[PDB]
Amino acid sequence: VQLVETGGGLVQPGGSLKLSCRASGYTFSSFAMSWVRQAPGKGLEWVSLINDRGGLTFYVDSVKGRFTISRDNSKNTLSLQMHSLRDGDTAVYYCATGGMSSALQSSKYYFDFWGQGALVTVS
Amino acid sequence: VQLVETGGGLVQPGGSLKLSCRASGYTFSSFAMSWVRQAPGKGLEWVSLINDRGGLTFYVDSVKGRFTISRDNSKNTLSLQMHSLRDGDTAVYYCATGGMSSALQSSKYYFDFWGQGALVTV
Amino acid sequence: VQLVETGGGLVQPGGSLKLSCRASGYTFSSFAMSWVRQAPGKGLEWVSLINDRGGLTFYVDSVKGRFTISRDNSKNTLSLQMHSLRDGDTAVYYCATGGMSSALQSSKYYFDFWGQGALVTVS
Amino acid sequence: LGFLGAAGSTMGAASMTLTVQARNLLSTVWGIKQLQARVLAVERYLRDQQLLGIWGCSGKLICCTNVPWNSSWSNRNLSEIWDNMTWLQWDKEISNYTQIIYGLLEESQNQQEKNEQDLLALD
Amino acid sequence: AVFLGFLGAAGSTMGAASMTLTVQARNLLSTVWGIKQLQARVLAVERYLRDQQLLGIWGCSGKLICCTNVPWNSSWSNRNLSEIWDNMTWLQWDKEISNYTQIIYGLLEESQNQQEKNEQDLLALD
Amino acid sequence: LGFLGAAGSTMGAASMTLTVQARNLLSVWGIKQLQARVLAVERYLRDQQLLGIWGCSGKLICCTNVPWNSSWSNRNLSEIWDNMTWLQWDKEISNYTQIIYGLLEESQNQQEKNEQDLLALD
Amino acid sequence: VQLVESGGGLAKPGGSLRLSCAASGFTFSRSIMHWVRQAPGKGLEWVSTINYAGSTYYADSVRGRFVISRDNSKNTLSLQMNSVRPEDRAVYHCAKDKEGYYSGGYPLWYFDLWGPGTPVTIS
Amino acid sequence: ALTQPPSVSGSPGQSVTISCTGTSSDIGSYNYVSWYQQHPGKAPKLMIYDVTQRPSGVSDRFSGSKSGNTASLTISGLQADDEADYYCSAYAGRQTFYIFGGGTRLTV
Amino acid sequence: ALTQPPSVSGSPGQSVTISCTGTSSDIGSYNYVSWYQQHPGKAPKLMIYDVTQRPSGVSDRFSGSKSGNTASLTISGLQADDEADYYCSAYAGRQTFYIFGGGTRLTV
Amino acid sequence: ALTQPPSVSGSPGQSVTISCTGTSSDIGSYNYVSWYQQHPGKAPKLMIYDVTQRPSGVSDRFSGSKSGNTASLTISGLQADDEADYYCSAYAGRQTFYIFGGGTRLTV
Ligand SMILES: *[C@@H]1O[C@H](CO)[C@@H](O[C@@H]2O[C@H](CO)[C@@H](O)[C@H](O)[C@H]2NC(C)=O)[C@H](O)[C@H]1NC(C)=O
Ligand SMILES: *[C@@H]1O[C@H](CO)[C@@H](O)[C@H](O)[C@H]1NC(C)=O
Ligand SMILES: *[C@@H]1O[C@H](CO)[C@@H](O)[C@H](O)[C@H]1NC(C)=O
Ligand SMILES: *[C@@H]1O[C@H](CO)[C@@H](O)[C@H](O)[C@H]1NC(C)=O
Ligand SMILES: *[C@@H]1O[C@H](CO)[C@@H](O)[C@H](O)[C@H]1NC(C)=O
Ligand SMILES: *[C@@H]1O[C@H](CO)[C@@H](O)[C@H](O)[C@H]1NC(C)=O
Ligand SMILES: *[C@@H]1O[C@H](CO)[C@@H](O)[C@H](O)[C@H]1NC(C)=O
Ligand SMILES: *[C@@H]1O[C@H](CO)[C@@H](O)[C@H](O)[C@H]1NC(C)=O
Ligand SMILES: *[C@@H]1O[C@H](CO)[C@@H](O)[C@H](O)[C@H]1NC(C)=O
Ligand SMILES: *[C@@H]1O[C@H](CO)[C@@H](O)[C@H](O)[C@H]1NC(C)=O
Repeated sequence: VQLVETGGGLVQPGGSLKLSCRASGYTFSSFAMSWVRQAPGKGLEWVSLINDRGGLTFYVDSVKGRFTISRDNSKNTLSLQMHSLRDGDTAVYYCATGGMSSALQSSKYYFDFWGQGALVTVS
Repeated sequence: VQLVETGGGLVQPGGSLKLSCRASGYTFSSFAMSWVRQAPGKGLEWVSLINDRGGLTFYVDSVKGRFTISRDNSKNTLSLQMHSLRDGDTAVYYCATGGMSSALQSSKYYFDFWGQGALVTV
Repeated sequence: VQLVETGGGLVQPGGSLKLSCRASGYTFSSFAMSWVRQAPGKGLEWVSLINDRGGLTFYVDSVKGRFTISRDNSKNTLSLQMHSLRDGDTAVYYCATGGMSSALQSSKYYFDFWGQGALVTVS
Repeated sequence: LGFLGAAGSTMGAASMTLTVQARNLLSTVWGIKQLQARVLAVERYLRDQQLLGIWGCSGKLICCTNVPWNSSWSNRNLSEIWDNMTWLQWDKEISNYTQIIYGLLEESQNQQEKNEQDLLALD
Repeated sequence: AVFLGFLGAAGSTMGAASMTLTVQARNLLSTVWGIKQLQARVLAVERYLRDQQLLGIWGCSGKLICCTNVPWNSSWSNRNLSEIWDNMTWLQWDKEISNYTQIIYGLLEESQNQQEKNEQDLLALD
Repeated sequence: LGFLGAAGSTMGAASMTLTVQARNLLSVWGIKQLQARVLAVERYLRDQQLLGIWGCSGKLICCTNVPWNSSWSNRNLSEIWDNMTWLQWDKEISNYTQIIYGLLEESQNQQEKNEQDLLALD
Repeated sequence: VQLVESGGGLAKPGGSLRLSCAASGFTFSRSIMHWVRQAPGKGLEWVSTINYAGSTYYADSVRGRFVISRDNSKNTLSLQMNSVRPEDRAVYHCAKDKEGYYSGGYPLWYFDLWGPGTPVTIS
Repeated sequence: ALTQPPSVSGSPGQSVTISCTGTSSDIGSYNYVSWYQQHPGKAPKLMIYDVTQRPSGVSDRFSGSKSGNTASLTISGLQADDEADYYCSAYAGRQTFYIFGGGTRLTV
Repeated sequence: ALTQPPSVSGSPGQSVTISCTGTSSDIGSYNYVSWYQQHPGKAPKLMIYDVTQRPSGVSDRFSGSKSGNTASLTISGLQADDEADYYCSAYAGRQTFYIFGGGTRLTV
Repeated sequence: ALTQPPSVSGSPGQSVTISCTGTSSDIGSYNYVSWYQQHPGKAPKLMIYDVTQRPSGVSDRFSGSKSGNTASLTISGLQADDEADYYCSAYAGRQTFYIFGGGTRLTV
């Protein structure tokens, strides 16, 4: 399994940045996807979760009104649209597989497959 | 269109006071109404909203357990019953037409007409 | 009516106690039951309420995630399980009867029977 | 207690066996009569379901309403209805007022109520 | 009488006629000579159940007025709310929208409740 | 795709066509059709009555508060939803179907509705 | 519980007249109100009605000429009589409908309460 | 909590009033303000329920009332055996169920 | 509350803008940002409703717009009679129906 | 966030543990406390899922446990290649999905 994340690495405060990560080696539509970020000097913080179909999205309060998580199961693509980026949002972002599962699947309250990551600087 | 508040004056902290508003020049029962508070030295603050029929009432969180908004469409009267008035509630209270509409009407998320305002001192 | 608590009275902070209460002189299954706590130097505080059947339980916010109220209508026994007891939980606990009624009964928003409150010390 | 076993029970006790009666509402010479019996059973079942639909009680055996009880319909207290009366006696008592209550359930709720929900879900 | 007021709002505007939904609902259900009567009674039952099944499929079971998550397409009708609810009756509306009724019903099934129930299955899951 | 098209599909994939099967349950040579129509209606209503008394009225997928007993089937979710069809499941648990129905009647209506009846006052 | 008419009087064969009617003892918001006229040589004739929802019904002889309206805030019923003709001479009475079984606003036409009436003369 | 005056006093035979002041949601919204009499070392006994109702077995001397957001317990014919900590208890709703006041010692 | 710059000004006959800054849940999500003109001692008058609409009776010197999470009002052709406190009001959903900004004093 | 001890350390072939203590809602209410191993410059790897379960490809040296509201990762047979930042992650509920602790820098 491999997830390759691309997107810009530097935006001005108040700007807008989209990240997108392609997954291979597994069926994309069978797993929920999450975004997790790590500030350069801090630990991991969960940012967002999308289900396997894409109709249900959840966000950490600090970004709930600013970030949009979406997926396209026909292209095996996960993306995050970030508006109104704040100074507190500088971090390496990772796409990860898991965080939830459907009611017909075993519980998956963990992140199993992690991507390469991308560093986003706001300045 | 004319809206006239006919409210109270000075009330002690912890007391209660009811404000009334009379409407004329339009069909009262056709429009939603609201109360908007303005402290003597501050800007405008929305306090409560009632629909055109009077069955649905909404309040700002700071007054949800203290204020009651009601409307009698047979008397063209809007009223706000305030209980346990605190020091943070001294203000001019304006009644206004607009702020909501039915699902079969165009949106009216604005306050179309305003009265002159009752002065409530706690 | 006779209500007798048979629970314990001394726990260390962070420990857990279970207070049972026996009732007689009335039909147990016909009345809702409550626990009311009184600190040694304070007045009365409502802690929990259970309906007459036992399916609906309510708690005061200060104990909502720590205490469990349950009732066995075959053995005429009420009990309160208190986990993670705090120093603030030292009190006499009364297994008072009342606090709510079913929709088919008159409204019992009062505690009509009290008795032999258990004294619980956390220290 | 089986079908209608609670008929002699008080209204309160009888209200916990509603499914027992509900399950028994659906299930040349002797041929025609059998078909007529089947059609009649279906029509009467659906007439009751249609009324439950109109009152906003679809899919429920116990349905709470927004219509207040008028003391002219009956001035009895709950302890004299649910605890000391049967449903047959109650039906005998509420006969002249059944159509008034049904008309009020039809008008005061699930008509005005649905318009109110239609407006509340608007915002 | 149950018949009283039946279709009285037929010439009223769509808004006003929406306040009488129980009046037109309560009157929908109630030898070869004998067979003809049984067919009429069975048909009334079948039509009632088909409409209730459609309400179930759309997530509108037990409701007289049901809000959905299907956007209105201007290709179906480009009239505004005043033109539809205040200046038009339900017969005129039906005549205008009958060409799009099956499209709308298809969307009510395909575009929402099949997805809404599968999502609710996953929200009660957590 | 189509009526019973998912019959050979897994339970998971087959759960997406519930309306495809549900919409086909309602719809000499004279009395046979009348009896066929009455039979279709009675079978439909018996299933709808079961859904009603379980608190599942108006739903094709209905979640409950009845825990699954491993004595009914000890398979995990992968071997039920992804590696099994509904015909196989129906065969596997037919012996426990009435037990499940009884539990659904008891806890999903008789207890739940009285609890809701009490929560509407407190 | 009374109805008091005003307005009326003399008008030209192609002029207009306004009639008013004040309600006193009932709730002028749930009532269906009707203008009925009595010509000296014909007897009582129903003219028009307005229900509590604001929908109006007219007699064939006056439809297109008369407008019936209500203002709940003044407990007042009124009739705008346009293009009055010689056959319109009558005493005009306002009347309130007996409340019956819920009909969705459809009138019963049983005139529970009548006013004294106001004379209208066309010449 | 509800507010009650501490140390209400009086001499035998006189009447006394123990007030209990709450907010719009605790007392002003519901007629469910019960009163309890707790002697030192014993469990509270119910004296008043609803607003003006009295349990059987409780003397006529104990009479409750309400005005506005203030409840009051009037004890006429005060006896030497009435020395107790008196409490008011109001029903506030289904989120916060019961609110108790402090104790009022009837210093007889 | 919404953020507005105080003490906006310009010369007679010129144009000015008044900014209203909110969050994505306030201005960005809803196209219901109205503007009011309040003369001291008087009730506010509705000047702009929706993002771009004017009430009848309001002159064409007033206009509004929105960009991202910032809404603004533009006055073109300032008159001596335009000295007033201007407010923005945004619809912010079902939990918080209306949020007003601070008053902006306009001087000419 | 969860509280994990920082700058823990051990030596080759010995056992070390990393604790992670949370609230009754975050850890005490759900048996879903996973552990991750992040080498500097690389994305975190899943080491433990659920309280005690291991992903395929992870050796038996990494073993999870929980007692009360505290989770623990035991690394037995410590290797030089185990130097990494270790994180705990707990499922908190529907309103808050995942809560992470601070990183634990494990040295050898
Ligand atoms: C029948 O049509 C009339 C004429 O449009 C309707 O009444 C008019 O429209 C509304 C009420 O619908 C009122 O505001 C007007 O004053 C009415 N004018 C006239 C001249 O009637 C009436 O409501 C309709 N009635 C029904 C039962 O549909
Ligand atoms: C009949 O009445 C007796 C008491 O007289 C009661 O115990 C019994 O339960 C009643 N029967 C039913 C079916 O309720
Ligand atoms: C109900 O009313 C009856 C009739 O007066 C009375 O005897 C009985 O005591 C009352 N019960 C309750 C609980 O109020
Ligand atoms: C209905 O009224 C009649 C008298 O008109 C009366 O005899 C009868 O008992 C009433 N029905 C009841 C009380 O159910
Ligand atoms: C509306 O319908 C037309 C065809 O009538 C279709 O091409 C278009 O995509 C539809 N648009 C929306 C928003 O549904
Ligand atoms: C609706 O369209 C009509 C055109 O027939 C127009 O006259 C009317 O002003 C419009 N109303 C609204 C609210 O858009
Ligand atoms: C509906 O379609 C038919 C053709 O099938 C057309 O003749 C008719 O004008 C259409 N009506 C409406 C209201 O679109
Ligand atoms: C039939 O089985 C094959 C093999 O597993 C599978 O690919 C296909 O989707 C199945 N089709 C249906 C309709 O079950
Ligand atoms: C499961 O069913 C068995 C019998 O089949 C029964 O003995 C057991 O108590 C049941 N357990 C649960 C948890 O329902
Ligand atoms: C469930 O059990 C089967 C045994 O037949 C096993 O092969 C399968 O891997 C299990 N599924 C999961 C998700 O553990």
